[PDB]
Amino acid sequence: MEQRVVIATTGGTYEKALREAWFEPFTKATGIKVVTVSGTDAEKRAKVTAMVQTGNVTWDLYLDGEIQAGSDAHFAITEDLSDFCMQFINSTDLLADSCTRGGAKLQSTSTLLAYKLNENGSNPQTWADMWDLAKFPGARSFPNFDDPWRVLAAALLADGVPREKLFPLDVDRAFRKLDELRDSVQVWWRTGDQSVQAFRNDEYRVGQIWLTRAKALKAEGYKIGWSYDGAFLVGDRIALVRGAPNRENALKLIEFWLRNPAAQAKACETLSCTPPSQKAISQMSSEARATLPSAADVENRIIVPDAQWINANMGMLVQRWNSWIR
Repeated sequence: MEQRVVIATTGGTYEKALREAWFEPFTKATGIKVVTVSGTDAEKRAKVTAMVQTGNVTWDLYLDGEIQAGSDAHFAITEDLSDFCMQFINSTDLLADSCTRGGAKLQSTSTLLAYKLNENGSNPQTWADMWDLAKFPGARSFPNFDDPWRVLAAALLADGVPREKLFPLDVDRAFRKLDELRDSVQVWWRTGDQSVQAFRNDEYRVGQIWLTRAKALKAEGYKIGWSYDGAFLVGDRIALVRGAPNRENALKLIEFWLRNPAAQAKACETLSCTPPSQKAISQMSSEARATLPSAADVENRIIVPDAQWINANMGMLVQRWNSWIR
């Protein structure tokens, strides 16, 4: 009779957008207070695990990447949402896999093909064009962070593998394709800042970067474009902590998000992400919509991760990549 919900986020700008669009409206509609806790994704994972081994569960919900939400490790410290998830098949508004075992989709971000606009107007539109140095010359750029699955999947799509037949990834073929391009890759960005600096300095003309960083360059006045063909849409899931103190209230907060396109659209206008609702995508301001994939791009051209495969082949991938990079 003094109801609350405790949710963990990365804090900052992300938390602020969620407070304005999701937490305060919820509290106003229900009377249930939303207590927010900040920390890194690794800190949060470790804090949930420690809480689950002790009986002392302080947190009800936490956000984490969909691939981590995801792993057997995640399922060991979180509740299976599968039963709760069934109630969201009353609508086809929500995009595919919006409610899984590991959690509900909050928002998704794109990793896509971005390019500097050339004078003749001929720009690369597919991953195959990124490999076409004849028609599209210049320096390439790919991320060089520990998991290469998106770099490997871009290579496979460039090599003519259709998106429906993409997973399981042919790792041997993906590396064979990467070798053809590897001499042209002048930028191996580890941070978003590096891919942004490299573009400002004109260190690359064709690259795989985050839509968030491509948007920021266009807003700074740079002659940048991007393509949604074979773009990787990866997001965060809202997970329910194993035996959360306020379990019921935590699920009301989840339902509030999934059933509210206005809440999703407001939060995703602020953060420049793709919400799970098709209504929320179309409901966003014209200016926001202009720099984001449409619902038809998401269902017909975007690549969605196979979390089961990525988690199972994770160790092998990191080993094989670090060795390939030398």
